[PDB]
Amino acid sequence: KVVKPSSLNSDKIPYVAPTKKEYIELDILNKGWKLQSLNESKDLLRASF
Amino acid sequence: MQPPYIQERLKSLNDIETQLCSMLQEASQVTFIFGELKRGNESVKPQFENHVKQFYERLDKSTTQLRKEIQLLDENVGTRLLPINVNKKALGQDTEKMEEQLDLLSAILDPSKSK
Repeated sequence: KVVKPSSLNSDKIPYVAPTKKEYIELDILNKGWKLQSLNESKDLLRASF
Repeated sequence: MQPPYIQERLKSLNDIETQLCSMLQEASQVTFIFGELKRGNESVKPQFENHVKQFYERLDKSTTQLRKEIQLLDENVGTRLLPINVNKKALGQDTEKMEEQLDLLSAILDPSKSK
């Protein structure tokens, strides 16, 4: 009822030029999140056991 | 009481679930130790090999002995505990409840034993 649906149309945007700046920070931040998941994993397994 | 064979069969089964409980406990300690191993103190590193080896050897032989118990379920059909027919007790309830009654009469019959 809001609108006749033709809303989403294909479009093109280029990929941002890569550098050391964000991938190494992202992958070590993901290491950090997965070390937290390992911690929570060990804690939950200990409580369950 | 139950005949000999069933008693050691239940003892072996009880040993089986106690071994399973020990396996779960050792899983708990190995999960515990891996956490600080990931935290990066290397002092408890040697204990890790021992814990893993004992965990696996506890997991294996328990299942192995439970394999022997199921072979013994199949193999003991009509076997070791051989049949016996010396009056069958569902009938022979009439016979122990004959005997004891007369025993009571004896106690009634002799006044010197009623003390």
